[PDB]
Amino acid sequence: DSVMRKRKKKMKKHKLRKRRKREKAERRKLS
Amino acid sequence: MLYELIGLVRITNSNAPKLEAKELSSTIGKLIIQNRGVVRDIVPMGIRYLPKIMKKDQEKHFRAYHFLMLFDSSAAVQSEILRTLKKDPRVIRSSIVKVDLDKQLDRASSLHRSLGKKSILELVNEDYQSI
Amino acid sequence: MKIQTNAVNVLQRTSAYLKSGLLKETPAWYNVVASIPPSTKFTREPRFKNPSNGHIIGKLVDVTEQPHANNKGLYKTRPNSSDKRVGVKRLYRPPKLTYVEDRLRSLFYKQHPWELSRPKILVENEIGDENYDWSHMLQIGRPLDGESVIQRTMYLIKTKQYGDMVEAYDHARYEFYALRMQEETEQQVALEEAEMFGSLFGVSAIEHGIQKEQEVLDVWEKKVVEETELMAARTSN
Amino acid sequence: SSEVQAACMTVRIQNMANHIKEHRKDFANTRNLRILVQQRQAILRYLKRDNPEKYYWTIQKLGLNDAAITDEFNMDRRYMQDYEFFGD
Amino acid sequence: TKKIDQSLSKKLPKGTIYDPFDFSMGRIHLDRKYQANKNSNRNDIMKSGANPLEFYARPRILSRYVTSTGRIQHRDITGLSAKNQRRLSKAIRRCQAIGLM
Amino acid sequence: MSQPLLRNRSPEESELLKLKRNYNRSLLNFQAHKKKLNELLNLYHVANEFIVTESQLLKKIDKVFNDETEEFTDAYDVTSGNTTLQTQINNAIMGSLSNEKFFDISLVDSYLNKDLKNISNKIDSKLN
Amino acid sequence: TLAELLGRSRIAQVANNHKPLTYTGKKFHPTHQIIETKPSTLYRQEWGLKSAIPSKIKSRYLVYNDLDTLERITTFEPRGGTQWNRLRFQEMGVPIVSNIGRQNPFFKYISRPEDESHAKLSLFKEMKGDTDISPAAMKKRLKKITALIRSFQDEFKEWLVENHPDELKLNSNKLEDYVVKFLNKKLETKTNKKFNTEIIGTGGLSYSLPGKLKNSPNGVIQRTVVPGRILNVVKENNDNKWLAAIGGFVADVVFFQSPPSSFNSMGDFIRMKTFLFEILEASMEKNGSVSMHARLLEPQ
RNA sequence: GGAUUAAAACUAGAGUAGCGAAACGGAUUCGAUACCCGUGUAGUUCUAGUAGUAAACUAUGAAUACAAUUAUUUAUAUAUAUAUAUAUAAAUAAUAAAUGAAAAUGAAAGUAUUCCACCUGAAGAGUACGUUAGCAAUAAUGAAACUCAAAACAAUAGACGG
Ligand SMILES: [K+]
Ligand SMILES: [K+]
Ligand SMILES: [Mg+2]
Ligand SMILES: [Mg+2]
Ligand SMILES: [Mg+2]
Ligand SMILES: [Mg+2]
Ligand SMILES: [Mg+2]
Ligand SMILES: [Mg+2]
Ligand SMILES: [Mg+2]
Ligand SMILES: [Mg+2]
Ligand SMILES: [Mg+2]
Ligand SMILES: [Mg+2]
Ligand SMILES: [Mg+2]
Ligand SMILES: [Mg+2]
Ligand SMILES: [Mg+2]
Ligand SMILES: [Mg+2]
Repeated sequence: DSVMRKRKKKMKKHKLRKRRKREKAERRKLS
Repeated sequence: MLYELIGLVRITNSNAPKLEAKELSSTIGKLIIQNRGVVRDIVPMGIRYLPKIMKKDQEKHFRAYHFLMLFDSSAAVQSEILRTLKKDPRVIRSSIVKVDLDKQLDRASSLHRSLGKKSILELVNEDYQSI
Repeated sequence: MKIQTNAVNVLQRTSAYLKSGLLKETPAWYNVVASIPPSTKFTREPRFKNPSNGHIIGKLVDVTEQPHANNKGLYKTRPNSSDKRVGVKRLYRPPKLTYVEDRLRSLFYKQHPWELSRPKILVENEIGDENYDWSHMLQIGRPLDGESVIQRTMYLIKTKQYGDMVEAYDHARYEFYALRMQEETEQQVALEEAEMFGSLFGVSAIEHGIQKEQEVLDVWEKKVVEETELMAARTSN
Repeated sequence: SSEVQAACMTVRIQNMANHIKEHRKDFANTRNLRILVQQRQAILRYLKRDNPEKYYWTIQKLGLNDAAITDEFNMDRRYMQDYEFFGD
Repeated sequence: TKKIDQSLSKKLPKGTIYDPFDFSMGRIHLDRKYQANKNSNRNDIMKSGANPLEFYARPRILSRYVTSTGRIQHRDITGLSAKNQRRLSKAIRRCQAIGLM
Repeated sequence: MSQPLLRNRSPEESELLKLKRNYNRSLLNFQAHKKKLNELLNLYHVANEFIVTESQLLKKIDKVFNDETEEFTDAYDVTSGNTTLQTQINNAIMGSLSNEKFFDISLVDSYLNKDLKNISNKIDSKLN
Repeated sequence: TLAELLGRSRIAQVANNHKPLTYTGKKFHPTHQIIETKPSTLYRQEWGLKSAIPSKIKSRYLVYNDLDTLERITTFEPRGGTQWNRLRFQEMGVPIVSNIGRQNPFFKYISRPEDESHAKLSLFKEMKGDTDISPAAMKKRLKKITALIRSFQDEFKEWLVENHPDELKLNSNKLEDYVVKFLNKKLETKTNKKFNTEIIGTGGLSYSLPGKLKNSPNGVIQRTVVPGRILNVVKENNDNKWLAAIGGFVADVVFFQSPPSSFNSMGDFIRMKTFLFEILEASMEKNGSVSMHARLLEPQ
């Protein structure tokens, strides 16, 4: 796939990583 | 295995330039012959100026007596000789390179092989048949 | 490039035009081409002999044909790797033509470098007219040169007068020296005899060279002076 | 002959195994050892099919058993721990 | 001036044959263009058949293939075969480590 | 088409084939064995220069590190093969009857084969 | 057949040559065969080669290496100037003489073994004449020969004990002599370098026999006078003789006593003037060069 | 199934010059959580482990048989009038044929054969859930619903380019 199409997967991976960092943080405070 | 040692001995006394080299060759030669080894040749190379000022055991040097020693010994003995040379304050630099004997049993020193004399027999036969 | 089909089938494509009626009149070439068909196979052809030396191409020597030991002292009992590789390519590769005379020709001009300085004409007259009897070196129609020696050497080895090629070659070389010496004298004497009867010549070969060298040495003088003055200015910087 | 090949491989396997025991991080030569051991298995498996009597004689003399030859072997980490290849 | 730079005059050797063109400037330029160190082979030990690795204890010979600072010359300059260049470079590196070069 | 595709070797052909193949293997083993002995002979000729005792070591050190002795200083391309090539040529032609100090295995072979002795007597008998 | 005809064709007659057409080293003799075309053929660019020579070429003489190449051109140089050097030598009428007084190579003389007393000098020249031989092909002259010579051991182990047994029991000083002769005697039948590529005599520069006098209307010519040019204004360094350019050859000029004053005056342009020279002798060296000695005849 | 597996990361014990996430400062800027500069913690290093992921790419699985040329190296062998010449392989470059959507591939991306892996519109999604493994970060396995008539590749002519 071209760079243009790769960029869509890049955004999805970024948002998943951002959400998992956010979830981690919560667990630390709630723990 | 056949090994070729090249040692740069220190010239402390300008009056006796070839004194530590003789004492060192005897020490190394005795180790070889006392551990089932054979000393094939000892080619002195003379006093030469070092490419730079070198240091050893908190001392500096600008010249050294170069000498070559072709000897046959086991790998364990060869490492023992190298360990003693790396510790002796007299020795400034020492290298031991293996000389392959796979194809022929009698190989001359690299210095001689560089001059076309591949075996010690060629060197000896040029000192008897023509000298 | 692909093997073309339309150049050799003009007769068949034309015949379809005439049969249908698209072309009313038969072309003038039509009958001529029909009676003389073009060759249309365009195939690669194997070859089983070198025409120059008669060496056979495509023959494998079997182990049964090598019963005796080799130069190493070993017998051959099984085919080697080379014998087991297909050699079809050798059948199709144009054979390298070789000649024994080529070896002698190189030798002659290595021994006599100045024979190269004698101009040779490569333009042929008529190869089919050459009626030469190589019992003697001189021949009417061709110059005396290195080729005269080589052909004489071959005739000697062909007639079996000499066995070794070297001996035949040496014999021919001396015949060549004798003919070369008689010609060097005929030219020297002819010049001497003419001058003694009042012949005059404008420019000799030595004079021709001096004049040509002067023309070159004059241009060289100008440039040297010019370039020995630009240097002086450029170096002054 | 398969018996000779297996014996010649055995000598090299023994030497190579000794090397690995002193060079446990030399993975390049561990891979070579694995392949060589598997090659010996293949040659002996053919021998069992070709000449069963010689096969059993050969493996007995080499110190192996039928299981060592027939069973799939990968010389993996579990093998190095179950037979204490490196010792301790 | 009765003097010419050597670069502007050709000295014909003794025993050689010459043509009128040999006195021209074209000959001077042609000799410069086609001036290559082809006589090195006969004076180049490493292009004779010796193994360059046998000279690791002879810095004088090895110093002929390094620049003024000791940088090994590229094969494009030495003109050696791939094997001899490979062996020569090893010899020089070994010589440097021994303390001779 | 009627010709058989393969003709099996006759028992006699297989016998001659085995003779040649056994000979080939035996000749190579013999030639390698003789080459090794010839190298052992050329090593014996030079073993007088090798040191295995302290007495030899002291003599070698003195003879090499002496002011008279010359040392390989590698400062100039010294000037001067044939010598060693002449010993080879003579040992190839003469063989057992050679005058070279460094001889080949021919001499040792003639000794153990009763040739250097059966020729010495032959020459002496001729002189008689 | 076509193959037979091709071998005898005029193109086949020219020996293969790949020597550089542009050579800047020392030239002692011709290296390429001069090709000549007639004026009629030149008008049609026909030279008897594979392809037409470009019309720009106006000379009728050329030298070539390859009939055709991957660049779709002929490799040739439009020059034929070594022929004029040979003809100018002929005009100087100086026969080439041997400075060593050797037999004339162009005569079939009955020679004897006077020089064959150096059998060990030249029998070993085959293996010792290897100045420019490969390091391993020259080494193949050691095992290949050793086996050949070692195959004559039985023959020499019987001949020597049957013709010179005393030497075998007394000294090898004479045995070595019998060995050198044996191999040569068993090698003359063989063919080792049976063809010798060395230049034979003059190499074809001159086929003139010494002895003849040049008759002229003004009497017999006793001294040959030839115009020439002085190249250097200072004698060859380390040599007591200057250099002259006479008839396409560089000679060594010896002056009577003093050097004419035009030398200092002209300086580095001395080559711009023509002097008269006398050709004393002409010799031939083994490299194939001609050693021409001259004398600067000065108006007196 | 097994083994090995860049960088980052992690668990212990050392090391820590230089570099350098982060952090704290200096600038730039309309603003500058950046680009540039400073101080510089983890890390980068070694020893013993965990983990098995990369545009881990030639974006091209492995094996076998076969097909037209040239050039250039390399290797082996052969010959000699001793340094070339002649052979047979390998590699690389440019190609014929063939193939292909074409770009191109070129001894395969050709002509065939054998075996394995994998794919079936886009997005949702390599996500959710479950399970397995790991100290952990995570890795592997891996959907469906809803929505849409899209989505993608090569090439062509333009327009534009700090
Ligand atoms: K650090
Ligand atoms: K696969
Ligand atoms: Mg894809
Ligand atoms: Mg297998
Ligand atoms: Mg890396
Ligand atoms: Mg840590
Ligand atoms: Mg900040
Ligand atoms: Mg700010
Ligand atoms: Mg920073
Ligand atoms: Mg692991
Ligand atoms: Mg991941
Ligand atoms: Mg992946
Ligand atoms: Mg990579
Ligand atoms: Mg495989
Ligand atoms: Mg996952
Ligand atoms: Mg596109």
